[PDB]
Amino acid sequence: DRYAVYWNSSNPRFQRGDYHIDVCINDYLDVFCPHYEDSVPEDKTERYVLYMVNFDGYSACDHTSKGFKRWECNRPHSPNGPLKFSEKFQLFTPFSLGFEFRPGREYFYISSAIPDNGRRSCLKLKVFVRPTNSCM
Amino acid sequence: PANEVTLLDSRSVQGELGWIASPLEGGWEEVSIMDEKNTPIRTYQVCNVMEPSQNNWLRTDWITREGAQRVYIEIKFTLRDCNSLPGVMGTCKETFNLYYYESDNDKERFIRENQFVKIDTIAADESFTQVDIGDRIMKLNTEIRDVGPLSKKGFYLAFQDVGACIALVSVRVFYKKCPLTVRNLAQFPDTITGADTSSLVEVRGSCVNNSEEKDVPKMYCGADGEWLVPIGNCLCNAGHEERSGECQACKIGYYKALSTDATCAKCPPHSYSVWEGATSCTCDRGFFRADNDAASMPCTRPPSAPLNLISNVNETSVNLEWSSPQNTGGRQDISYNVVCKKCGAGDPSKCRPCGSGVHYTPQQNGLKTTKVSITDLLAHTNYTFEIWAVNGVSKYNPNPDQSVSVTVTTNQAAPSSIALVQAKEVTRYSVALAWLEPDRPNGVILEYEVKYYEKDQNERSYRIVRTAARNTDIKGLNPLTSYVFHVRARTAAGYGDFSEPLEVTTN
Repeated sequence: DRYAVYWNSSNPRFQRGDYHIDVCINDYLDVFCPHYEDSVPEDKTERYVLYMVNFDGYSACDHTSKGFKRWECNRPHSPNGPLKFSEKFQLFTPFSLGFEFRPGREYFYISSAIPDNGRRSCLKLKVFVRPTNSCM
Repeated sequence: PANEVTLLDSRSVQGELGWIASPLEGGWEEVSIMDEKNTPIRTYQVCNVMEPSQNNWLRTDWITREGAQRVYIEIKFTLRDCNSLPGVMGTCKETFNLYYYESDNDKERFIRENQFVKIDTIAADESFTQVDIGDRIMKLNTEIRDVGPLSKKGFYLAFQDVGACIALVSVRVFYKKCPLTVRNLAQFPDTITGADTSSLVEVRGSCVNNSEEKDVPKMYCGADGEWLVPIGNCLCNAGHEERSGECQACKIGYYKALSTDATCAKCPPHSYSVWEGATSCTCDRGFFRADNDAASMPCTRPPSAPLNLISNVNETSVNLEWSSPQNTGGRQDISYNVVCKKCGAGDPSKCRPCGSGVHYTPQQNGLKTTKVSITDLLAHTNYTFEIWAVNGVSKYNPNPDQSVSVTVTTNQAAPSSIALVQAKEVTRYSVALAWLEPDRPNGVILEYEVKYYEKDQNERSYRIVRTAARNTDIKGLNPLTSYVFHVRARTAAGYGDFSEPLEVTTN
């Protein structure tokens, strides 16, 4: 039911590039920011700003006039382990800005480094919502 | 952002809110969406409009009162119109219930679903999102609800969904406060509001360290979070001015002796400037001020000795005469002290003071009259009297450097009448005069007096000139008029006698 994704370059799934997840209606997605110990001098530390882009933004790694700002991995030294961000794959959202999800469609996510990549290659995640026939 | 102190906030939370939801699955969800600019918030959403029967609970963490009476809750929420969404009417709702429970236990494991106290069923006022299908626009509805009075240590908050599609954006938990203000020279501290919106708190604030409470200072703490019109005024202490709302010290060259509404007055004439925050401007060397004298008065000088002295002797008594002193200094209170020395008898300076009971008819010492009389004296003895000019400040000031004195003898007779008088130069405007010293002086001759009165005419005013020399003249006299003159000898002994009536007619 719940899907856990650790957002870091050290992860073997992200290194492939073709990292995709098959999700159903009313399912959850948990994104974990890269957590580092106090001994780290914050130089090797990774910090990313997440964006929800389209198919054009997925291949070109651009978020300007193509996507919207989602979450930010600003402080790596969080008290209760890594920073957790929740995303529900609901059909209808009660919140005014809250993102809706449709069955049998693809949704894309990208991340840009704060210090940087230089528009060469970005850490990307492909999200596909399975139709009503596939989900029970 | 406001002056109100916050207790619980969705923005201020360290990482996750961590709120207990009953049921856990299919209930309230911690779906977090970022708000502009760079602000992470924990958003609680629920949309179970389809299912027939709906019951939902969302309990907040421990909220401490921190000495508060009434707490104001501000909830930011997004809704969905039941007609705009497909489904049966009634299953979907547009209202949600709010609950609160008072507790003393810090970390409570579980709070009963029945023990909660309902506040109000909240709906989105004024407008609510449907939401519009064409374009997506954020809501601007924020609902406020008050809760009080509170008795226990703290409280817990809950939310109830009756089948609505609701998204709780931000939950602001604050309590209304009166600011720390210094009005009417008195300090007033930060105070909590009353148990009700009608309630007011009487705040009696203490005055500044360099001030004294003339009237009891008090104010009223309004429920809105603002101070009311002051009752009672405070005035700054002596040597401190009532400027800038806080007690300030008097500048270098300024003073304040009494706690009055007036500012620090400048140092009076001839007064030395003291340091910052002076009670009274100190008197510089050579100038002083009396203990019973006012602080506003300038520094006064001691008096000079009276310049002229006239002495007259009797068989057993003596009379002394003197005029006003040259320099008063400033003070009007001038008295005269008569001191007996008895140094006249004998040539050396070393002498014995007047130990015997010397009686005085006007006053012994501190005489306000310009004339003194000594009733008793010893015959054949040489005495010396010192007329001391005493001021009201002369005691506080150093003893006067000099005092005009005269050496006189009791037994010695007054000088006799002058033998002859002769006019040396007679003109139409001026008449010169020359005379001999009396046959029997009985002491050293000090002064000569000449009388001037009209003859063969009406009794005029007899003019008397004072000359130490035996030769004198007159300026401004009418021609062809007869005048009579009299020369009188004056010594330390006393009053002499009139001379030969010399009839001299103008040329």
